[PDB]
Amino acid sequence: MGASKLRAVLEKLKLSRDDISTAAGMVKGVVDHLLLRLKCDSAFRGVGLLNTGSYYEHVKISAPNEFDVMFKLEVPRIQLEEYSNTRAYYFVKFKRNPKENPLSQFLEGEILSASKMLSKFRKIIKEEINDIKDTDVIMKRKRGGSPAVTLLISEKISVDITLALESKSSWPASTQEGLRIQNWLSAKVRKQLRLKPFYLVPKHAKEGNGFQEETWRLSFSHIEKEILNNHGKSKTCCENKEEKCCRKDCLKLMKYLLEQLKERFKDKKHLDKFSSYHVKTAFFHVCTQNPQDSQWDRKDLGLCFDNCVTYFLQCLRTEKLENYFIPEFNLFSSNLIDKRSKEFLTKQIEYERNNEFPVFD
Ligand SMILES: c1ccc(-c2ncccn2)nc1
Ligand SMILES: [Zn+2]
Repeated sequence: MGASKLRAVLEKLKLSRDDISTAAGMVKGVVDHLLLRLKCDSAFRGVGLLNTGSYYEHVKISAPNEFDVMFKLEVPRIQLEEYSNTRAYYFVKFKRNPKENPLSQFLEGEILSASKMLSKFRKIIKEEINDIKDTDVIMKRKRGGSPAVTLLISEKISVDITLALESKSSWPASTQEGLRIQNWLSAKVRKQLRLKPFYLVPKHAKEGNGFQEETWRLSFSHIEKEILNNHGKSKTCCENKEEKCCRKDCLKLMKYLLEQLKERFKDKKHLDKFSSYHVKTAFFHVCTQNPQDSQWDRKDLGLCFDNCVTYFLQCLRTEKLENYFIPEFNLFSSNLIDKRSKEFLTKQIEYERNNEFPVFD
């Protein structure tokens, strides 16, 4: 494509940081008061803020009125029960025998109910947003699954609040062959990263005709954040002029491509199933394929970008996009996304690439 064109796109994209940060401030305030009022309840005592997502990864673009926050909650001594070889969805039981468990009320049998937890969560949040008349914050009717609550700050800002269980235990076995960063960020880093906790968000699993509503999906957004904000083989990568790479620029460009394409065909349902996480996952795989900083030279911004696109396209055609942490978990399976959508997105991206990306202007 050429470096300078994409770079112009990146300038135009860079112009929104001030506004996005300004809204992020208000979000921060509201969420702060919320968490302050949430820790009162015995069930959500050890609840806290989890600073992950596009904003904290410094890759959020062109959506200042939309934010996603995650609330983490420490669940000690838990036992995970894998659902139907899905490798990613789990039942949360408790290995702890005493009734000292603060989540006993949400225990539907030996298994911890996600429905009860989410219900109490939404209830407490509703009461606490009703309690405050200082700021103009209102909840929203239930729609999505993983985004538990949806808030509206003033009558402009929109915040998606997600709840996540935190486990300081060692990661599930399905993550064993994942996080292939050995040749990129070193085995040492992979080793110390796996010593960090893992998270679980309430997400129902698709069987085909019905959905299991009492399951939890693995989450490693903190690991994604760490990797993105420390992305080079060199520790001083992007800390001086001679060591400037174009990884994050490529990620931004991909995210922007998908956003613009989703916007152009928004009156249909073809691209509704695709999200930024797909793009990010593909990006991480490309990073694994090209572990050297010299393969991400600034002047090569064009080629690199194409690389990403190319790989993404491949994932579309072969209907295979492995989760970066859970290899046997396929984000692009026919169960999750139908062939027609993938072929449509392939068609569009290929057109764009064949005509110097007119969607970038
Ligand atoms: C954080 C954000 C999104 C996701 C996800 N999005 C779509 C399909 C599967 N996972 N996972 C983690
Ligand atoms: Zn770098």
